[PDB]
Amino acid sequence: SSAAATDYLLPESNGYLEPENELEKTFKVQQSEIKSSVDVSTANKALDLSLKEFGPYHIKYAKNGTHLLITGRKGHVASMDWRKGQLRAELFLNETCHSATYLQNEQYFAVAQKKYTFIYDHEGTELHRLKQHIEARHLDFLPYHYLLVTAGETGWLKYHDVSTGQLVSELRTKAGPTMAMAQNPWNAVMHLGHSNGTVSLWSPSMPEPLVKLLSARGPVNSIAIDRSGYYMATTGADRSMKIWDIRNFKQLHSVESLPTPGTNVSISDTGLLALSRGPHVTLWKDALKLSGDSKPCFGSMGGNPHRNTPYMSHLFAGNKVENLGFVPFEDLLGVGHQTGITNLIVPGAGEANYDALELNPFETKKQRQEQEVRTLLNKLPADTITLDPNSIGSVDKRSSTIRLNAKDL
Amino acid sequence: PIEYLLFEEPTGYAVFKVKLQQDDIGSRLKEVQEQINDFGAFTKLIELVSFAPFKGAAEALENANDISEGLVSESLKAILDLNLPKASSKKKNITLAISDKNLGPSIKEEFPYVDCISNELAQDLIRGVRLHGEKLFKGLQSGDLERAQLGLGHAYSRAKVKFSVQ
Amino acid sequence: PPPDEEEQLLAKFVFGDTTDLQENLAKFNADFEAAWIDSDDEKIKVPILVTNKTKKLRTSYNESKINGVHYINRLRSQFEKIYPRPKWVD
Amino acid sequence: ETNLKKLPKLETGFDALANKKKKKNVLPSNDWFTLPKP
Amino acid sequence: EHNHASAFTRTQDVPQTELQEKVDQVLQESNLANPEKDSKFEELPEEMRKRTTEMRLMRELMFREERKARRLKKIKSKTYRKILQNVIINEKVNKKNLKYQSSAVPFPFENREQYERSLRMPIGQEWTSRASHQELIK
Amino acid sequence: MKIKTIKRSADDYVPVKSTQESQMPRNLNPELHPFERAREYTKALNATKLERMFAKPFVGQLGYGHRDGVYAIAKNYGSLNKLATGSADGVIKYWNMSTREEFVSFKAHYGLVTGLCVTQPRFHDKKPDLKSQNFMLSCSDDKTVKLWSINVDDYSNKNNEEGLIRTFDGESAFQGIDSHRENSTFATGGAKIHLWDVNRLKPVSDLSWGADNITSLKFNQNETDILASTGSDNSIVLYDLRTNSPTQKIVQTMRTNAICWNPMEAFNFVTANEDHNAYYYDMRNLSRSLNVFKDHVSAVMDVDFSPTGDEIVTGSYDKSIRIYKTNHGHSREIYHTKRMQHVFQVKYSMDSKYIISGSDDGNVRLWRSKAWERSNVKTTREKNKLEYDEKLKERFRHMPEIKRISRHRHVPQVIKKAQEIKNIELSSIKRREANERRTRKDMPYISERKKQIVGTVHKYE
Amino acid sequence: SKTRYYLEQCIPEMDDLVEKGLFTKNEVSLIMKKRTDFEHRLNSRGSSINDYIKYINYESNVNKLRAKRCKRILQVKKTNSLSDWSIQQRIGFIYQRGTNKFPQDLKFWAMYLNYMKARGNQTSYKKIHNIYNQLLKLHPTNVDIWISCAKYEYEVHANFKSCRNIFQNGLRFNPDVPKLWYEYVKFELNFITKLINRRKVMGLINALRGDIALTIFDVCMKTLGKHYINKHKGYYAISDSKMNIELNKETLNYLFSESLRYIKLFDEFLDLERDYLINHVLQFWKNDMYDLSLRKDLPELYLKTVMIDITLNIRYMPVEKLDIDQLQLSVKKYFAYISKLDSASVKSLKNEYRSYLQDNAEDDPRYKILDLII
RNA sequence: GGAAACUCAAAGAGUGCUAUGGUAUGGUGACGGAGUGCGCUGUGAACAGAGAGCAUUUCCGGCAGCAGAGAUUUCAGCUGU
Repeated sequence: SSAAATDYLLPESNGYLEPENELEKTFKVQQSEIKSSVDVSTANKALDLSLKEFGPYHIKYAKNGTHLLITGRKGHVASMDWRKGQLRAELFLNETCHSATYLQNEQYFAVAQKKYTFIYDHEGTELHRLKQHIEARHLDFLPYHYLLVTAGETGWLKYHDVSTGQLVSELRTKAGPTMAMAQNPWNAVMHLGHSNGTVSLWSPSMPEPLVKLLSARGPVNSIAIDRSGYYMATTGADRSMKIWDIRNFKQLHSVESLPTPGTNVSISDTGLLALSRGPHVTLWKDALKLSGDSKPCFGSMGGNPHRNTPYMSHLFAGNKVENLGFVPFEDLLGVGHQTGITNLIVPGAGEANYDALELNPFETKKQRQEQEVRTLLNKLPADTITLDPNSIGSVDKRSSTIRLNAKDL
Repeated sequence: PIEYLLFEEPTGYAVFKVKLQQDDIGSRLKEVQEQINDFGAFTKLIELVSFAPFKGAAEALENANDISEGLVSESLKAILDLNLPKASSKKKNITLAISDKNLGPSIKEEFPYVDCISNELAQDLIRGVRLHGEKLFKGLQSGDLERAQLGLGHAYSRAKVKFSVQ
Repeated sequence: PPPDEEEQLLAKFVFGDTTDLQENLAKFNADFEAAWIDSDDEKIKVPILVTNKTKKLRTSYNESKINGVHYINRLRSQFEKIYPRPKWVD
Repeated sequence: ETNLKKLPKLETGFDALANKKKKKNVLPSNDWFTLPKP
Repeated sequence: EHNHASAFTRTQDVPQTELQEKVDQVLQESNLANPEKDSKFEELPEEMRKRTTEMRLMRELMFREERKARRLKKIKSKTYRKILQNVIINEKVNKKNLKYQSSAVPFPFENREQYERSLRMPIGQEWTSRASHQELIK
Repeated sequence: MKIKTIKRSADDYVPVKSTQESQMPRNLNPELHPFERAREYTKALNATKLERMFAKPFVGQLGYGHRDGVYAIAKNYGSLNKLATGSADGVIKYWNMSTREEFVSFKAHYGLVTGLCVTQPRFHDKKPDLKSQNFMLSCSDDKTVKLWSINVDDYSNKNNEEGLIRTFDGESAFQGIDSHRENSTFATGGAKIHLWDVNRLKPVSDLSWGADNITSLKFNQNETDILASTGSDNSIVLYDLRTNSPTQKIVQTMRTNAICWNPMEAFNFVTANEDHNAYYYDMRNLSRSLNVFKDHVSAVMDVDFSPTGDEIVTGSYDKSIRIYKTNHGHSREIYHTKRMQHVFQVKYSMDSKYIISGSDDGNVRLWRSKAWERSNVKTTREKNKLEYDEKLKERFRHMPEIKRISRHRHVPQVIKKAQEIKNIELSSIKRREANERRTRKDMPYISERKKQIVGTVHKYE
Repeated sequence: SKTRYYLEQCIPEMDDLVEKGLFTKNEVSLIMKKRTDFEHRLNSRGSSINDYIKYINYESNVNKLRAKRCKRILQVKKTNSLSDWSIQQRIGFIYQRGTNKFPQDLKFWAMYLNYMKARGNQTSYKKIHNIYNQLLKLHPTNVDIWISCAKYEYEVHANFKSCRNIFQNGLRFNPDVPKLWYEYVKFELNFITKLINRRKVMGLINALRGDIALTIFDVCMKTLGKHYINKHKGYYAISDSKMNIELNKETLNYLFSESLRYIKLFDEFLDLERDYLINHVLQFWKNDMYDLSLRKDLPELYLKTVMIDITLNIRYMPVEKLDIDQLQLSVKKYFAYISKLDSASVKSLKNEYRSYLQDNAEDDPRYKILDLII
């Protein structure tokens, strides 16, 4: 009761956009019209970098939205403070880079290069060349566990402890190259998507996948998980988006026959669903729900209110988008594409009320230092990763549920 | 129990109220000996309840001589009678922490319900409030304490030596 | 439940209302018919929903054919919102 | 009763000091021991 | 707890200044314990309507305990007047984290439902309010 | 179309003036804070590891000890830091435990000073000056009880004939002494237990059950007129001083070395005896112990209660002391030292934070009752962190990985080897009694709490 | 953090204030973010008593809006629930926190006392006694707090015993400012005037004198003289007998000017025996002051006291029946003064003539008075 | 190696700042204030008190009429609902 009474103390309110008419649909609202309708600070957050010569840019944001990490396909990796004008690493690693991520900070980032994964400090000096992690295409950091997770063209999934420096786990996927990869933020299990149409949920303890789901036909192009750890959207190459229950492993929605295969999905902190099919980005609101009236449609046939039309859409007319990522605590969607970066003002798309002692967008240098030491001190072991997080206080599922009083012994 | 504390100083008299006792048995330990150097933990021990300032350098010199030769002056009588509760004289006296074992008898001669303590616990409480000084007083005195100290030291010395300017 | 002026004054204080502030910033302002009718458009009658460009100048979802003077006014407002009206003409 | 009303009351300046307001403006904004380096 | 050192009374009850002993020897030449000044003002329809000036005079005149007794007398008088398959979960044992769960049910509980109802709420700063955190950790 | 985005505004989150701290907005959503079991498991594990590295319990020995091993100790129950100790060569000493130095020493007797306690002597001709004199009295095997006064510098009220204000005299030796907590009375055990008061030079009453001698004595702390004593016929006798008579006794298997009464429960006491464990007894029903504290490996020499009544300290003949939570029955903590031999006396200081042990090499040593606990005053952030960590270790107490760390100590080689052969002996007798119970017909299930009483006068119905 | 504690202490009153349907959730979130701003500014570093004062003003404004909205929505004047005292309790606690943090601005202490007194029946006079006790403990030398404390407990509660105790304790602490002496003689005259007027009133419906005021007058002269001779000539007595007699003369001038002010504001107490109560100050000033006020310098002061003793019955209106009764007393006074004085003889004659002419058909009896004093 | 600075970062040391919840406001009409009784302080008595405890239906936090109080708002008692 007292923890739930804090919603009075919550400072800000979430954003939205609402149609106020029946002629005014919401998917036909233009980004210039948003930038005219919203304030100058948000209009200046909606950046656009036109970086033409190196390849399509994989985008990545820090877990508070302060730093941006872009990687060109050719060699151009830049870590920057996108909201000031401060870049702190611009390094041209002339072999084909694939992906990057921050580790626990803007102070270290890991890039997946031609073969080996490299780890660079704040100003861009190379700290580590990982001799394992042979061909990564997907990196993701587990921040409460301090684990860099790596998958790619080899059929192997590798968990590497960044703090000690020690390769925690090597797991045979046994299903060829890893086509997609996402992390459950709830329980830190890794959902990998293979060329079978199979998602598999993995933990660094079990050398077998915790679960194998048959998501799609063909391969699995992209996976996204809600931050509540309840829903998972997977796009296959069979032009099929599929919304999955994670906890009970039901299949909630099956949007089949997309016009072209969805190359990316992302889920915001307030539960929007951003699908990207090449030039097009399309966002649905309240699509991750149980009822059949929340199945994401593309039009409402005759004005049906029980059809989830897109919340907003945008067309990147020149190019094909490389990846999607919502900016964490702001109302923006950063999409990285062939000619650089574009933020989109998506009004419903961010937690307005962060917690400032989990992760703070205004944090200072001293706060970064002490929070780094404290989270390093309370780093969770990699063995505590289970399918449910609340299963490390309990008793065994063997060892009879009644305690025994030695008369019965 | 060291309930109240009397700190004499050139600007006047201060009565502090002891909030938390320091350790008696662990009083020589390292953490107990340097908690009186840290101000953030000394303010957990000592709270200021009263400060009667002097009427000037004349009453300052009078009270400096009375404190020097171990007598209770009239301003001392006033501030102690204002601040200390009317305890019993036969059962559980109120405990005042002084720094002068021959000023104690002059305090019990005037207030029989007051037992006075100046042993090592009262000594390091007293030197804690001496070490911090102007920070404990929360801004309530006129005059910088070291400037009044210079004036009172020169006045006390010339009085004690009978310095004549003729 | 009526309003009140004293109640709304100290409510604007308590809730931190800059509404009169923006009103004063917008207000203060630094103070210190036609020569022809053709009689053919009135009896023409256009379709609307046949091409996607004219599909936007409906005011309902049941409009399918409109009168010519109405249709001319719809695309006059549409021209005015493509090219906004400058100040040199009026 | 009017004489009790007009008896001189005890005067302070304390609650007037509570209700006091101010007329204040705002006015604008080597070592002894170091030998001289020749 | 002894009686507090107040500034409304005398913390010694014997005259402590020359002023105090002078005032008390004059006041014992002519005492002012105000039993006379209690019995003088403990005396005072048309008493309600017509006496609207002597009532205000006695209201201004009466002292502290006199006014307390007058309020009690009016209260007592008025109170006397009135009243083929899509999900394949592996069920292998997690031998690496069966050290993060206890071996049996500990002593004071009788079953794991009771014991996990003990463990079900985190006492952390991050998960409770500040007041609830303090109540849980004292 | 109405439209609204997140307006963060930077005045609420980074402060205007530089002198003040930044705002910390909170949001108590479990979505925002995901790993709520693992995170406080690791905080409880780091708290147990921090306790095992902060466990520095030895404060210091006081003085230079004695010459011949400390066999009697008495705290005074009204002052925090004063302690009287007596050795085998007849010397007694009064100690200021703040400065760790003796107020005075006294060649008290010629034999062993076999008991000493402290008094506020209610004379009815003189008036006791308890703000400058402390009083300790002490009995020995040279048939004397002597009462001494000590000059004490604790108040500075005054400015004196310190030692031996009187000398009580018995015909046989004495073995224990304890003073009543009012009314000028004490009691001395020995060849027979006598009651005395500080005015009369002879015993007021002889309160002996039979003609069997008395080895130890303790008065109750509340309900102050109830005495208890240990006789060398393995007997524990209760006396009442209203009836001026013994009350009830029990005979155990082996000999009770000491008693201490619970200062918070007034009818419970703990006995410390020669089979290597302590027994928590209720005065209203002595037919069963209501706890057994088992972890010692040789004869338990002395026991004492915390003044909070919540834990006991227990020093034994294996050269180690042990602290026990009162509801458990196994040791919460063991203190040992290569220099400490045969701890014969243990007291629990009135702070409930330090533990005084008198060994028999001569030394009296201070210890912390909680080893990881420091004695400075604490700001609210560190006090909140410490009690958060205590609650967290409490609710994760039985996880195997933190239980194996909190359970861990370094015990000496002799105590460890005696412990493991004690384990294999007890496991062997449990195996053999299980076999014998499988065969034979009527083998009664005797409780552990009853397994050590051979009998009881004044039977219970 | 403790701002978190205080902010979530603020939540039950707005639970109740949303349940009673006067505020809505979107406006109570606005008052919580303003209150968050204020609580953070209060218990962070670099804090100010103006932060405390602005928080008190904001809480009083939301209290007034709450009362207005209650009268407009529920049409009651209090909901007799939590949300009509919690906010005044909050203001009282902000005051207590501020006076514990900065106990040095008497403006804030007096705003605390004013709000606590004006809270009315809901406060407690022992709660006002507690903050009077700690304020007088911190500032014993500041004398207007003693006057305000005794004025509250006499001019509101009429507690003569406690008021006498307050004045005696204040005069114990600073027996050096004459203002506390004058307010004590004022209180004693007011108390004896109320005593004799309640005697007159009980007579008209159906021993203890100003000698209290004279005794405190006597110790006022003695201790004010002692403290001025100790204040000036401060460190030592290194001064020859010229400077010692110069000092003693000046303390006589100081003390006698204060007694001149004493009689000047003593005359208006005319309901007791004002003649006796002024004549006793006259006879207390008439005696010797160890440095020859009469037989040497301060002869102007001797002439002033002689003029006062002459007109001490002639303190009258233009109806001069007392003058026609005892102007021969003034003539004998002028004769006895001019029998000894040299220039004070002419000064006292011209001054008594000018005073009687200024103060005094009706001009024909005044022509008799002019012929008398010509 | 050198130079520049209202340049950008990474760290170290010292100093400053009431840096003060030993278990957080006087009060979820479950409440507060007033008074009484018990309790407490300096075996019975009177006296002097403290604000530091505990009840309970003794009244008030209902309405006017009316005069009074301070700076048009709040404050203070009589006759009945």
